[PDB]
Amino acid sequence: APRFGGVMRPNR
Amino acid sequence: CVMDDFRDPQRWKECAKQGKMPCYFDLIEENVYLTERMQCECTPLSKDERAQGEIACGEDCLNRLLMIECSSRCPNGDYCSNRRFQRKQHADVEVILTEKKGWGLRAAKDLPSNTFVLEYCGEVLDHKEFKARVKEYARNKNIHYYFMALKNDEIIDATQKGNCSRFMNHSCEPNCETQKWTVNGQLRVGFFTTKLVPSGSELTFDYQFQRYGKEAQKCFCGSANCRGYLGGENRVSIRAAGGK
Ligand SMILES: Nc1ncnc2c1ncn2[C@@H]1O[C@H](CSCC[C@H](N)C(=O)O)[C@@H](O)[C@H]1O
Ligand SMILES: [Zn+2]
Ligand SMILES: [Zn+2]
Ligand SMILES: [Zn+2]
Repeated sequence: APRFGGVMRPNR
Repeated sequence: CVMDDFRDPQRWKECAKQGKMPCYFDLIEENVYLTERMQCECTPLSKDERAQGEIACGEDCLNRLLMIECSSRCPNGDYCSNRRFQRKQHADVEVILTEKKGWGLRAAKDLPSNTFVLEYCGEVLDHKEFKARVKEYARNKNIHYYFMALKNDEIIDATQKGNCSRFMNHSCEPNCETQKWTVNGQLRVGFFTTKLVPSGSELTFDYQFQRYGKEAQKCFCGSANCRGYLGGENRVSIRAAGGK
């Protein structure tokens, strides 16, 4: 499984 | 090695070898898709109103209110102040080296509140391409991640291609926010200041990072309300991170 990683989510 | 060297790939590559500029990526002026998928009602300003300093398609523009940019067919034509993404009306910014976050971005002049900074450009991916890249970046042992959710089945990846918005670091107490804009019936993400940002201040946004990784990266924003880690407390699955 990836040691690191993620996704940024647009929010206000 | 100035900001202008980003437009000069031969000089930028040299600056990167000497550690004076960040590593090379491809500079793109708009989003690239790996797998491909109206006018406002403002009264046109007269020549005299334009001369007097009147804004065209400003605060009362129907398109702007709905986060829609105007096209070349706008009743205000050339004067339209609501085509910032298209006209690359980016704020004056600088790429800086931070102490422990890698490279970053800072205001090169004072920026008022709700000022367009830059568009978050990159390669738009579907769920299958996103999963391919998740494995690629994990296999490469990449430290930095550049995935920005656009819409449920669209991820903007600025790892290989993008612009200097790929240098905006996270903050638990930010001075920018993302806004999703409709430009030519296509959605785009841009960074906008949320407050007055003095010259020389680092430009930051709240990632609302969905960490799929086994391990969390520590947050070095230095806010009195810092969450300690990029992603917060929870680890989500890859499908959830990818918007499924
Ligand atoms: N507040 C923060 N604390 C620690 N690392 C941060 C951070 N904000 C951003 N980063 C780092 O920057 C990555 C997002 S990409 C932002 C540009 C990056 N610093 C670069 O040098 O190219 C993250 O995956 C993380 O490694
Ligand atoms: Zn208008
Ligand atoms: Zn307009
Ligand atoms: Zn923090």
